[PDB]
Amino acid sequence: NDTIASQDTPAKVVIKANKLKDLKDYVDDLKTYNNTYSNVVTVAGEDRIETAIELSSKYYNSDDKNAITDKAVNDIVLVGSTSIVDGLVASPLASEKTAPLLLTSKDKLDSSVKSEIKRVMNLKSDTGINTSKKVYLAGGVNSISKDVENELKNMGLKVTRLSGEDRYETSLAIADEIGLDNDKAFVVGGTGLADAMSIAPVASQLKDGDATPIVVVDGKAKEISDDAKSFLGTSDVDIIGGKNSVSKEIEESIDSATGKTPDRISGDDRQATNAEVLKEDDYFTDGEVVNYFVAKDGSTKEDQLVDALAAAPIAGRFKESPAPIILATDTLSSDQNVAVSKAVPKDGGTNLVQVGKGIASSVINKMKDLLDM
Amino acid sequence: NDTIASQDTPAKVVIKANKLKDLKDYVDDLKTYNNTYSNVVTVAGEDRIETAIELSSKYYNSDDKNAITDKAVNDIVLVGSTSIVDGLVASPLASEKTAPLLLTSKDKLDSSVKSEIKRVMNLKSDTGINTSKKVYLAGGVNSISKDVENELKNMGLKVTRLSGEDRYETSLAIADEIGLDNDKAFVVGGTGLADAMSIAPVASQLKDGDATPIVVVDGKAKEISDDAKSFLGTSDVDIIGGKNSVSKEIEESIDSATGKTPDRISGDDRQATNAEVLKEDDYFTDGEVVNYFVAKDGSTKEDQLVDALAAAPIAGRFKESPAPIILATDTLSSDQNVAVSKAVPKDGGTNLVQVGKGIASSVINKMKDLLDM
Amino acid sequence: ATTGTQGYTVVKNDWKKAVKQLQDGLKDNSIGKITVSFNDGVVGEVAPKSANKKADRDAAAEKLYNLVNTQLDKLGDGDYVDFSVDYNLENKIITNQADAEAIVTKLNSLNEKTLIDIATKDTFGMVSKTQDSEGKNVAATKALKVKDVATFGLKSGGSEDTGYVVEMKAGAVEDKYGKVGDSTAGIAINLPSTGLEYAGKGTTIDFNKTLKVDVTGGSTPSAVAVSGFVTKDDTDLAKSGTINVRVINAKEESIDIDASSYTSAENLAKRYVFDPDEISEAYKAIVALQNDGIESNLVQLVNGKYQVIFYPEGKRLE
Amino acid sequence: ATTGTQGYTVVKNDWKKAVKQLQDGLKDNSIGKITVSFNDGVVGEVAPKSANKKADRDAAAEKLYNLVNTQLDKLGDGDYVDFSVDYNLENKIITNQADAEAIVTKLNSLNEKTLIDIATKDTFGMVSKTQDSEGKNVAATKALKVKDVATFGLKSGGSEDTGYVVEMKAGAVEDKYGKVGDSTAGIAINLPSTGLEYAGKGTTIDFNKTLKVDVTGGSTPSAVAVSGFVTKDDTDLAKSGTINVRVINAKEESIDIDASSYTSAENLAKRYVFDPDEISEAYKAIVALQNDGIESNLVQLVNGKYQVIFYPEGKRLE
Repeated sequence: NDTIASQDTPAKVVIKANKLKDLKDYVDDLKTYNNTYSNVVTVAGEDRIETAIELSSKYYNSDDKNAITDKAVNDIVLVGSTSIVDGLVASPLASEKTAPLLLTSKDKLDSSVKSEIKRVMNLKSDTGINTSKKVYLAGGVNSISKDVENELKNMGLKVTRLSGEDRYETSLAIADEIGLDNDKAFVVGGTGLADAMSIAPVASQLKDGDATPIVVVDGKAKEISDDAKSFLGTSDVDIIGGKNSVSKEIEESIDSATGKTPDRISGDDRQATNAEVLKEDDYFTDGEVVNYFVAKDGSTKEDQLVDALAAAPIAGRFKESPAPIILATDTLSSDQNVAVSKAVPKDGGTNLVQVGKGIASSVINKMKDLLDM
Repeated sequence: NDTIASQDTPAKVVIKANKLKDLKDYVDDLKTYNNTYSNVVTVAGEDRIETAIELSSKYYNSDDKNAITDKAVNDIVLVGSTSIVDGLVASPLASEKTAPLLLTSKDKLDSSVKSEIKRVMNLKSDTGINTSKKVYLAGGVNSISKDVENELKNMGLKVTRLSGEDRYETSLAIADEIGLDNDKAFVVGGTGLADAMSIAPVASQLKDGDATPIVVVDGKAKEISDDAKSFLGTSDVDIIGGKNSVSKEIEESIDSATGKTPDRISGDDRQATNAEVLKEDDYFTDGEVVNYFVAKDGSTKEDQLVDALAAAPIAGRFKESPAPIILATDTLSSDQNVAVSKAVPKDGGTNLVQVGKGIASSVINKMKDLLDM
Repeated sequence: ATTGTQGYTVVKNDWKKAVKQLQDGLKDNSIGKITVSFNDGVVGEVAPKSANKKADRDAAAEKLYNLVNTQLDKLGDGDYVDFSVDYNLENKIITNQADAEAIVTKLNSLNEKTLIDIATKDTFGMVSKTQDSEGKNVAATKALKVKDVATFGLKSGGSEDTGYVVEMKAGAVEDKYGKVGDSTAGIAINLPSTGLEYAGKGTTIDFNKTLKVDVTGGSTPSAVAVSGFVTKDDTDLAKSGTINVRVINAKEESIDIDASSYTSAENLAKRYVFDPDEISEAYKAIVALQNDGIESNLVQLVNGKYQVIFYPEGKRLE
Repeated sequence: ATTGTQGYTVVKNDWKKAVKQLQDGLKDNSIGKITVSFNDGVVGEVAPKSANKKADRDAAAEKLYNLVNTQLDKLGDGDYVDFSVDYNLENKIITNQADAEAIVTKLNSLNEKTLIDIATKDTFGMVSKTQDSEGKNVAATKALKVKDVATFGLKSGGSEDTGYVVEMKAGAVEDKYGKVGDSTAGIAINLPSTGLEYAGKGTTIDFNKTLKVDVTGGSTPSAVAVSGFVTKDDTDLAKSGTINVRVINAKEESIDIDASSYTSAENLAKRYVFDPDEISEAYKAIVALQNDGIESNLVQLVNGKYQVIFYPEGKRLE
């Protein structure tokens, strides 16, 4: 007429009530508050560089509940902290290579970043540097200078730079390093920064082990490049962004090259396009999206989307249910509100990760409301 | 799991409670407030004459539960409204003869009293006034004038006057009419007005059918009268009042005459003597006196004890549990407080009758407290 | 009906739902006959021609409503309607296959209730049919729950005419009762051989008594038994007999002592005058129930609350 | 013995009352053995050498107290005492003449409880032994109460060794069971021939079942019987078996939801972290008890209130 209690218990809680319904309600609220007190985390530093380091220390070579990997890594993906354009498609690379996406100042490797590199890769004097310890620089010299590349080389690491003359060839360099073994690829326009960040988590979803590559294409050209065509081969393609980001001409070009009809995920703006990525069934299943990330949208300044870039690999590999990234600085769009409402189960969300500073409180409060948190 | 209710019931009261103890307490309070809202009656008019009439209409030729008689009466006991001294021992007479004790102005029979006489005796033109319709005047001409006696005679009633030159001879005239048939009598002092009123209810107790007579004796004389001696014969006597009312000389005098040792019920004052009458086992049983009367004590004016005089016959015959009269104008004595506490059962009193107007509220509140009312 | 007797007293505002309970009672066969009385005089009898046919039970329920609806809806001050209800809770059936399945689910919600725990060296409980190689009792795989002992479901030959009847089928248990490491062979558990059917038998399944274990013998137990369906009457009156329902032209005063504002027993005494014997008998049944645990018809556990019923004489003066 | 099992969890402050109940349990023979454990290790066995002798039962109770009083009174954080109590509520005798008379008074407080009401033309009840001049049943003088079926008092020959044993003696009744104006002869009231002894038999008398009527026949009755003593266990546990009591070094937090100030379920969550399974199983037993009639060992009516028991993991951070 009681149960036998644990010896370490601080108290014997006897909850009594005159009305079985008032007991029921008390025990129901108790269940709710007990379970509820745990899952809304912020990951941010004073700088965007610190935010990326916070992301690496929390998700790579980490014992954290949602870490992408718990062991030391063999690969880093490094991006110029200012240059969002160059590192734009680097998220799925970071996902498939099991590598943190770090940000560095263009001219000097930040001591904070160097320390995180040694920490996350476990670099030491007593250990041999075989040809497998690698650092990928996603961008040209105007994003990550030669000085920084040499500093990584100086510590004793293989340093490969995934770059080209522009964002397009830079994207293929990155996409080439990534698989394309599931007969599937993503395509984004040169100016579709927020779109690439919207799909970055999805690309970063390992599907039967491999990430899906993202290729940036000249959205106002008559045809995509021969390199894009060769890379894409005979695969299925999903275009992210409207006609102002990737023209109708480019869609046909992809069709003709692959022999397969490409898909299109897009809205009238960046927040709408982000909402659409969430609504798409191939990327997320209705009533099965419990995990969510939030990052700034780039409305105030475009380079502030690096928080999403660094967060996307993690969102793609998050637990056993991939998470999207909701792009919102000061306010959530009505479309994002509806998309999350249809994506989340009737029971609500189980994880919410705010990435970076300057995201207004209304945004987090609203996300908590939609996710019943 | 419910009862079948009366059709005339204004409501279905369903009393529910989660804790059976709170139900128990609610039903217990309900029982208490339900039962307690009913038995504390005042019997008073604007005059002492009206108070006696109110007493007659309530207790004689009345359907009231504590009425001395329910039918028309054959005997009246009339007393001078100012002269308490003359009618002093008339209460047991009124009790045994089944007669109301009325008050009248000395010179003119009050119209209200005349009306009550015709009412209580049922006097009419179509009916013969047989030799049994009687009016006893308890007092001489200076208490009830000849004019008033003749006005009663003019109606066609037999009028017998029980009187003498003083209170003593007047008392024997009254005691003789009562008759000493139980080998028992009561004795009080000439100034023991309050004492006569204290015992009046007791004398008025019919024991084996008969009331017990009360005799007033000269309390400061060396011996009681030959008439008192002759009347008392060989009977048991109970003296009421202290040595200042009936001296030790008079107690011995009674002893010598009767051959039996007289009892004495007394205190240091009138309220104490009243308390003692209640405490006496022959008159009342401990934990068995539930019925009580209250009247003024005569401290402010002696003649105000006429209310007790008129109430005493009633108190003596009240139901089947005789009632005392508590004498108190402005305050109950500490002795009265104790006496009532020991007389009343642990469960409290069942009837409280206030007689007259100028009794302070403190007195009644105190009686209700002592009786748990 | 006669004032003061055992039976239900419905107020005018709830006449429709009370009559619905009688109609439901005729429909489900709890009720074999209803003799109706307007005020003190008998005016009609409602009874299905053949209890076996649905239509006859529905016809009886319609005639009941038609007879009493104006009398009840237009009930004046001092008027009342009495229903003498010949019932036999043993004949009550479930007329809706959805309601029968609702009772099967009521029973299935007990499936996981543990009746006997697994045995230990310290504590008696469930042990295996066969002893180990050394002749000692070994613990059973699972505790004895309700899912072990009986299965539930509606009976095969059910219909709206005969009724759907929830049925329990005694299971089989190879496991026995004892202590682990003990040499005496485990005791056979007697399963339900009676009370295998429940037609919603003018009763509700008493879960304190239904499917309950009774161990006999102590230090060396000698017998274990498990009861079948044991019902409790939805009215405490008896499983068969006649009950009286009375509708009156009175207002319902629900006095919940747990409420924030309710008629204080003082203000209740000030507003109405109550029968002293009605109060005192209810009080005695409450005291006996409180101090000694003694149950009575006068005071009853209904919806997690102990209740008493009072029908005051009238309103108080002033 | 084991965390999470059915049994009592006494807090340190009530160790004395609980141990007094086990002592009383040994004295009255409810308890045949108590295996005592300090933390996880067995340290002693308490058992009367011979159950028929008083001295042996008292020796067992004194040994119990002596063994556990310092361990319980000086119980440190993380420490506990487990009692595995082999009982047989059926072997309980009432070994104190004061306790026996306390139970006889409990039984005597039932004497005025009506078992069967007087019969009417409508309702079955108590009728007279002989029919009227026309061969019809006439109502009985009085209702059938418990005073009419049995008398109570401690057994003659009783002693502290063999025990005082509160005893029922079946009375005699000439009155029978039927309807008034019916020609069929009244049915004999079968009086208690078993369950005549009750020593507070490791239990409390179930008044819902003790001295209760069992009508057989439905719409047409054919037999009526009255039960003797039917008990309900001092514990929710069965009439024979073993109970686990555990004392812990924890403070008792009485959370009464009906109180003016109590720990809100929110602030309770804020002060302690609770085992999710402890909460959800309790919640499921509440839901089942609310929606169906289902009683469970997890949720219990104790002192007019539904209770759940929680043993949180520890305090919450910040």
